Amino acid sequence: VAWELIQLDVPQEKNSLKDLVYQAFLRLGMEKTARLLDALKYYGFTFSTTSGITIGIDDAVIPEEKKQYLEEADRKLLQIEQAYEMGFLTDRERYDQILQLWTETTEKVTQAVFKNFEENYPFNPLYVMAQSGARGNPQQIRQLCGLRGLMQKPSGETFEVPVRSSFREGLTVLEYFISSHGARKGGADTALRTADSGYLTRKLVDVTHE
Amino acid sequence: KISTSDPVRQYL
Amino acid sequence: MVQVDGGRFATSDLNDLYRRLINRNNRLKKLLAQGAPEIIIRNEKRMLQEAVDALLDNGRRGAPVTNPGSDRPLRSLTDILSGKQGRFRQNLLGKRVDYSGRSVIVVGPQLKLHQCGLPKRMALELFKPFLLKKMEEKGIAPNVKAARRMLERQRDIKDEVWDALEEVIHGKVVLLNRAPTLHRLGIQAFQPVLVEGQSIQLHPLVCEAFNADFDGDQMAVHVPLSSFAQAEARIQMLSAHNLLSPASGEPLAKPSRDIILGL
Amino acid sequence: SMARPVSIGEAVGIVAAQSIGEPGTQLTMRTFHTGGVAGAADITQGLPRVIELFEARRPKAKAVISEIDGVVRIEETEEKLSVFVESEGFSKEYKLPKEARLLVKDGDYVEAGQPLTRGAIDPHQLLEAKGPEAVERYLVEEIQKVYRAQGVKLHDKHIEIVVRQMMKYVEVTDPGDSRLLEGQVLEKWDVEALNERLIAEGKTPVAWKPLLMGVTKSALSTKSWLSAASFQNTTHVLTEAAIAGKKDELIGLKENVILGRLIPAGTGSDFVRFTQVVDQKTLKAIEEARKEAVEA
Amino acid sequence: TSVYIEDVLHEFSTIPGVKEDVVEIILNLKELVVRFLNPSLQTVTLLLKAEGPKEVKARDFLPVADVEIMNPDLHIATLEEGGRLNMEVRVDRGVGYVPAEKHGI
Amino acid sequence: LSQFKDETNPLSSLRHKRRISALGPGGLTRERAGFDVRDVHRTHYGRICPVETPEGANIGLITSLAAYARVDELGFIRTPYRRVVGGVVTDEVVYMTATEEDRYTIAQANTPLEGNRIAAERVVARRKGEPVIVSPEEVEFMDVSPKQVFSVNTNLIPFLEHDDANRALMGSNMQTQAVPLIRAQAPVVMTGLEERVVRDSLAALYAEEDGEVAKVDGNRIVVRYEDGRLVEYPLRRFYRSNQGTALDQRPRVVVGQRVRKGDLLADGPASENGFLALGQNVLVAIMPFDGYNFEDAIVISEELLKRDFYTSIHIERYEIEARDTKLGPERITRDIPHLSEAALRDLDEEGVVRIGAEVKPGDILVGRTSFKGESEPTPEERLLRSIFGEKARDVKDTSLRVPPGEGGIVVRTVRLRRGDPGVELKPGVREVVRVYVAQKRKLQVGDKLANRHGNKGVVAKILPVEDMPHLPDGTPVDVILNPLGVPSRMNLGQILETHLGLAGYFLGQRYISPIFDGAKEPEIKELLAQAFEVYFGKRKGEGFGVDKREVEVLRRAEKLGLVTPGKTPEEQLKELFLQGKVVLYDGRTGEPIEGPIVVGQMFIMKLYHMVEDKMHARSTGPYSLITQQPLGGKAQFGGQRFGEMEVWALEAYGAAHTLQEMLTLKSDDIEGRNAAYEAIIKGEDVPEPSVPESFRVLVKELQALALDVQTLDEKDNPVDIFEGLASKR
Amino acid sequence: ARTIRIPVHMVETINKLSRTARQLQQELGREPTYEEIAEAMGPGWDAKRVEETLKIAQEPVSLETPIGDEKDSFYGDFIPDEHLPSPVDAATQSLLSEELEKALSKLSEREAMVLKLRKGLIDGEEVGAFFGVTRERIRQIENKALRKLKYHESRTRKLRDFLD
Amino acid sequence: KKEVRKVRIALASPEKIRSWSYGEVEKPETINYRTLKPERDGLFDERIFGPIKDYECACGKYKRQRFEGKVCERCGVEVTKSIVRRYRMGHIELATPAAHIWFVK
Amino acid sequence: AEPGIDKLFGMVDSKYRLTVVVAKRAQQLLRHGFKNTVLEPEERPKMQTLEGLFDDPNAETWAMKELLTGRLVFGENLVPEDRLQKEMERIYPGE
Ligand SMILES: CC(=O)O[C@@H]1[C@H](N)[C@@H](OP(=O)(O)O)[C@@]2(C(=O)O)CS[C@@](O)(C(N)=O)[C@@H]1O2
Ligand SMILES: [Mg+2]
Ligand SMILES: [Mg+2]
Ligand SMILES: [Zn+2]
Repeated sequence: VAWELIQLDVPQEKNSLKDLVYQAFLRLGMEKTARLLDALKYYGFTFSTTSGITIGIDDAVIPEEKKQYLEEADRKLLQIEQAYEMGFLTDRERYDQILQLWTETTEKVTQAVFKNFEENYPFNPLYVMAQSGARGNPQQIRQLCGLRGLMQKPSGETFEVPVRSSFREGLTVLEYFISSHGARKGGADTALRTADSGYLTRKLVDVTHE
Repeated sequence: KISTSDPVRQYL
Repeated sequence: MVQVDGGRFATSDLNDLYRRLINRNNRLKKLLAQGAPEIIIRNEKRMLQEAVDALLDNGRRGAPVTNPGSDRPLRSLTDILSGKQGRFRQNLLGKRVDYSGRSVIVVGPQLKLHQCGLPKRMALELFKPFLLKKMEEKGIAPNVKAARRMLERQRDIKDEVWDALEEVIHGKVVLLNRAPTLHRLGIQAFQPVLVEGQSIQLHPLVCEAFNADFDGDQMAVHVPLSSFAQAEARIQMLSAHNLLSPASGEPLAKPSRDIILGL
Repeated sequence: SMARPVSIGEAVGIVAAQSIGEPGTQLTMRTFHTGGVAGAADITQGLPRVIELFEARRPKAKAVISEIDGVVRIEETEEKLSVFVESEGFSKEYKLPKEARLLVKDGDYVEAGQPLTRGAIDPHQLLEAKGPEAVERYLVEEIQKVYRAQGVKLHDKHIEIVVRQMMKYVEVTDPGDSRLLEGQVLEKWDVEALNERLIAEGKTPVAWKPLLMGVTKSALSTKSWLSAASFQNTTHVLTEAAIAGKKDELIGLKENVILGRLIPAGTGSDFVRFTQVVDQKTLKAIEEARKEAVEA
Repeated sequence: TSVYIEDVLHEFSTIPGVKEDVVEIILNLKELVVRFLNPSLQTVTLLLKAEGPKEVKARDFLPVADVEIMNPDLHIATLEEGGRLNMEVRVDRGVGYVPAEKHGI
Repeated sequence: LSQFKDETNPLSSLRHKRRISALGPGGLTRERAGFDVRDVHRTHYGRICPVETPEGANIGLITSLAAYARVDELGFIRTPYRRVVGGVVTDEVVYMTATEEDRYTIAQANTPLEGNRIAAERVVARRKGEPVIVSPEEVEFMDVSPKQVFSVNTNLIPFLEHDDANRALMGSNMQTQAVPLIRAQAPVVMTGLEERVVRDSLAALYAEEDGEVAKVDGNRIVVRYEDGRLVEYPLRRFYRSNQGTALDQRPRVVVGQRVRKGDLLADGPASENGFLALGQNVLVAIMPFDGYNFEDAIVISEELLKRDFYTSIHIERYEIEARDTKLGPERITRDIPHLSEAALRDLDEEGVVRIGAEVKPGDILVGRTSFKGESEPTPEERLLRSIFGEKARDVKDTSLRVPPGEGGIVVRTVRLRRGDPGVELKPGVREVVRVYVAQKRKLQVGDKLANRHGNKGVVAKILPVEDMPHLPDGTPVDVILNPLGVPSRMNLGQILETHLGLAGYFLGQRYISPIFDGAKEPEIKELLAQAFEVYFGKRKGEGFGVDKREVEVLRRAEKLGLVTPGKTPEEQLKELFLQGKVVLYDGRTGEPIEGPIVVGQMFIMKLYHMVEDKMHARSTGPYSLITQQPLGGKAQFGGQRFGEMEVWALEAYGAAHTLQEMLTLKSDDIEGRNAAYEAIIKGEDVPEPSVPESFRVLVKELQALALDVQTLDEKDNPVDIFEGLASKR
Repeated sequence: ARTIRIPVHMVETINKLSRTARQLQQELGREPTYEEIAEAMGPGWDAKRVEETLKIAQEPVSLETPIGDEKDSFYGDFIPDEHLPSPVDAATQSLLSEELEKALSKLSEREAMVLKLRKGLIDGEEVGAFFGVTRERIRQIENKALRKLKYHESRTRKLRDFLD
Repeated sequence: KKEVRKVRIALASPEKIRSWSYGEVEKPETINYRTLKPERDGLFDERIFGPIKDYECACGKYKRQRFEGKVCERCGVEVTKSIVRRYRMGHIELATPAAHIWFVK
Repeated sequence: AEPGIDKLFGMVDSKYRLTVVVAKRAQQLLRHGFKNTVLEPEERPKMQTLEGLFDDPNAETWAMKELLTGRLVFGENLVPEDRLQKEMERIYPGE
């Protein structure tokens, strides 16, 4: 019954596990489940220690294609400029065209880094965590190995220039200040939802308690 | 409305 | 009407309003009896009226003030029931539990979902009366009042006492709470396993139910006094019994961060 | 929390109210009645919406629904466009200003309350047009649209529980006991009508009209004044509750909590509040008491 | 395992003519390594008294018959002028780590 | 606006002195308008840190200023910007107003500079809040420095460059919470301001002019300047900081020493050698242990306690007054009316406690005697006294005691009696008695430590040096940090610190990696390269080579892709070392930890424990006068709040009684709680709740207004809440 | 005018006190210690008198006043309560009365109840304590029963742990 | 004894106002300093609202529990603790009526 | 988790009922004397400072331990409300 509800055909993600738990709950019974839970807890903990997964700096691997994609998109920006220097593209057109360049370029390096890890280092420390239901956001990874690219202005109009850097290398002084703007807005949203989170629940219990 | 004024006016 | 400091006295604002009414009411009677010039009788009756409003509800028509110090609406009975935060109003913000506790939490890796590590020092105060009696059932103390003084100072506890508490907590369980109690799993019951120190050992799997990291988040702890409250608490409120979330038929005892990475 | 059927006495009301209040912390929060007056800002995302949805409200970019189910016809003139819906019976003119991007085309059918404009819909209108069954179904799915979009996967059940309560009240147009213009609890009318046509004769049909009030109002006005004294105006709620000599039958957890009384939901279930236990030794003991009943 | 400066009452005091504070000294003592030769020596009290413009090292402790100090040149304190330091430092034979709170000598 | 100086440690106070707030006069900016102000506006450049602000509702509003930021004539944070005429950059600087900054084309400091010459055609600049790739011929003005961009408090972070602005905030606020350890060490890697921090703050004592030293007391350094003068420099031996952290000035200069003008004579509370030092550099393995480091928990090696490493001294100031009651003055005497002399020992001085006495919770810090009743004696208490000793001092024991939690050893005491020197004794106040107590705080499981980057966490387990991760040569690791806390958060700077640290360990050297100009990945690999020879060179000569274990982890390391297959283990390990990670053996098993693990010198500080930290556990205690819910204060802890969000949690569960209990027996049921205790006392199952006072208070409040609230029966008939006190007469 | 009534004499008294403090504020630059006030006032004025008078002069405070940071703080949740027996005391009276009640029964009623009732039932009179039997039998049984009662209670130590 | 199953707000009859009440507070006499006791008939009077002490009366004619349900011959005090002092109610008799602002506004 | 909680859940029509039963059984277990049990002999309740759980540690841990067996009977209206407490006092000593 243990084999019937398990998939040994793959690395155990949090989802495979999540599923394992559920199955085990319906199939074998509540307490019997609790046991499997601590069983997993115990070995996971152990094997984790021994595995020797560790954050290092060289572990965050930057793709060799980062330079390419950047440069290719770099010259492409030059065209957009030549095309504006002439009078073809309206003030706006230029802008929305540039952003489009990066938004695509940025997502390009992201599938690049992963492809890098996927093919070359299946066992990178920084990667397994994200693949495993463990820890890591694809967008997050991008900011260390690929690059965090577009930060918005105070109001909401995204900046014209991207943040060329990654966290592995020195996010410079202003690419920083530039990025700083979007930061406040975010933290600002978190403090407001902490309470709004109560706001919403309040209303619902007022009508729904009975 | 407001009390003082009314009595003042009242006896005044 | 209370003695404060040096001789300060504190009184529910309602009393200054009451005096308002009574004085006016009386002055009225005396003004009727003395003889009665119309303007003055009404004038008073007006004041009287207003006054009767004041105790009931202040601010619906003008706002009464204690003399120059605080231009504050003396809380009217209305303000009492309603208020910025008044009667039925704060009746729901919360009240303070008598058998409660609160400390910093820390991961209890070996701990089983079933249990939780509770500081004995904390356990002592929390289960004080349950201990007292237990002391008397053993030779440690002759009686309650004895058992009490026996524990009034920290240096006077015989190691025999711990063995008593450790025996009192045998199969009882407590409730642990987190900062924003968002869902019912925001409070779960565990069996206490008394331990040394200040920190509260929590299980890793339930760290997902309560949104609790270990950078200092402090969890409170409550105690089920009735045999009933205890029955419900360990039967249908114990952590190991509520594994699947009420939101989604998806488990909430999922192997969190480290366990996956390991597995 | 367990995977078997639901167990009688579970505080579902709240269990629900919570499952929807937590994820809410993850939804965006720009402005409640979302967007900003500028050119053409058409929808409302994040929490701002989930507020616009539980509380039945007029979205900024409203979408004119089709009160009539029939066929489509469009016109060309400069200033304002226009979509006409008609059946062999009748046609209805619909004013669609410049900003309105139309979803429908010259040619096919449009069910009652279907989208004729692109964007949000007003529950009230959808209520009137396609029915409660439609508002209800619109609210639920419209709400989940946000959460799904944000990762949260919460069972529809909960939202339903809530929405239902937004429609536990209806309007009156054909009286019997209390005058017509009154908004009262749907099932309470199914109570009147039920006994007025079945047990006591004289069919005095109590004609009503499905009403859709926002979660806030739904609660703001309920049977128990206690519950009402808690939030809106303690001052008014009571005044009325008083004059009328209201008997707050305690059901519901808010009201019965102020009393410090056992909760109506949970173990406080009238279903199990009374249950006794026995040992076969005490079972024969009581029968012996019965046996003793034989006189002489 | 224990120390007694004669004019000092609590551990957080500072002695005149003595650069180091009680806490730094009791700390340097922990650095002191002694060696007795037989079981008969369970608890040995080492004694030392030095005055004036001298540097107090561990070799300055009066010798004890069956006890040897492997840490002579260790630095206990720096005495200026009118520097009066007379202490009695206990020494024991035990195992592991024992917080000063645990034994309370 | 004016507040308690926050001097947990010098740097802290320094910040609290320069911080800028929104809220205030009421005229400027109140609590309502926020989101446009709270955000980091464009002009906040060099004028205000974009990181330094407080996490929490009050965010962005309150914030300390930047590095070079200076208020010129009228409060306009001008930021410095050096002039660049043509393709020439100047060493001249203009403190420009926010407004004027926009009229020019400004460029960043990162621009390749030959001196006065800009070096690249397409080099970045930013017109007005807009990033713009400008030409060297348009570059009118350039940024002054990377440092001017942020605050002092932030400038102290090693590789700020690699850490997400979000968690670097945590790092900057964490330092403000650093507590002075008796053993203060500077980071193995610093930014460059540690010196200036301690110097500009007033921690260490610096030498005015050149001379020689005369006397070097533990209480004074009388130096002799060459001018023919000598001055005595007292040293705040052990002073109480507002938040209870020790402030001691330990002398670092020996007798008869020629001092340079402005050199450390003594070190401040937290300085090692004129450098800022909070917490201590500790070797650290960065791997997962059992669960001891699960979400954000830290495993620590007992070995760190053996050495007085994380240990800090604390002082709390207990105070009691002898009040004048109309019943009779409250006397402060050694006399404690009812039971023993054993408790009177440390009460040596008649009344006050003896300096240097170890006071545990529940010992008399000071005695005092007030009178028994309000106005009348006691009929029942009259008989008892008479029975065993009528002649009994009727005076009450109202004596300052050691509050639960802890006390140390009394180090100072103050008593102000009748004939006041030049003091202000409040009215009614006969006399005051202060008691300063100090206590050594050794690191323990409840404590929380955190590096400058933001990795915050608590100790979950103190392991025996016996079995924690040990290196090939017997040196064990002090602290084992979980990796999982690194990806989500984005601060590789810590992982960059640990690497440089590894080299500093074997190379026995500390470094200074500036804010964004500092150390570079190749330079570090270069020092690690040097370290491999100190690590493994000695290993060669000392006599041995490589383990079965060492080779074994290599096998698994090449199958991984860390080492170039085919090279010699010696050569491979170098590679593997350069990567910042080395082989580690379990310690418990002695086997290796499959896969190289990184390790190294990471600076880590310990954070101050707030009064809340004192875990509050309450059995029974006081109760509010108007509201009858549990209240604490002095010695009784006070109950925890059971809020709505928590009610529902129970509501949701079938927790019926457990919730009634929380609303009756535990907080408001007056008659309930009483019979409750008693019941427990006799081992009787707690009684079934009586009506809560909340309810009764309501009904009457409601009766206070015309309304009549009457409870009812099965059949609509009365029932009674107010047990028997409402029927008349 | 006041919450706590004050006769006309106290009033003018307070006015005079006030007026005096005014003339005293005139030159010292020092808000008079209650020494000046006594002097300047007149015949029988002393420190104790002035400190007392100004103590009654202060009007009460609003048990309900905006407290701490003025947000939502009502001055009354912080004051504790005294009559009410905190659990600790309810437990006291239980054992105390159950144990006192056990002793009271195992003794001869004659002089034990006399002193039990005279001391514990009405008010605190050796002679007036016993019915017909004079003082000699009072002191006789009082001191002989009280000691037999205390010395066996010394044996089975129940009372020694001073319930107070 | 019976479970409270339904609560009901209803208007106050002037006769019910008096039914709940005890005595009439006829004078603005809070408490008079010299003796922190209730002044005359005023707001705090003991007849009107009750005894201010555990089981004892004000003067003390009866002082324990045996007679818990009776009142004092010369002065009026029926006792259980001071809770009766906090649950009882008195009423003021208005000269010429006035109205509840809760209903008028 | 706890012993056969599933088995228990199954023996009741409603989850919240099982809690009521156990709790009301634990009550009587203590009140009428703690020996009011149905399964004491061979394999019974046990704690380890000695094997002394046999006397009075946790009430309901017993109740559950008994209910798990098929000796008890819980109904909606099984035995008349006041005649029960009488018959129980009569047969179980220990006070
Ligand atoms: C998607 C993912 O990888 O999960 C993260 C982690 N559960 C955790 O991250 P931390 O800040 O502790 O580093 C966090 C939490 O504490 O609840 C806060 S951030 C988070 O909202 C996000 N979307 O990145 C999300 O929740
Ligand atoms: Mg946290
Ligand atoms: Mg976290
Ligand atoms: Zn009397």
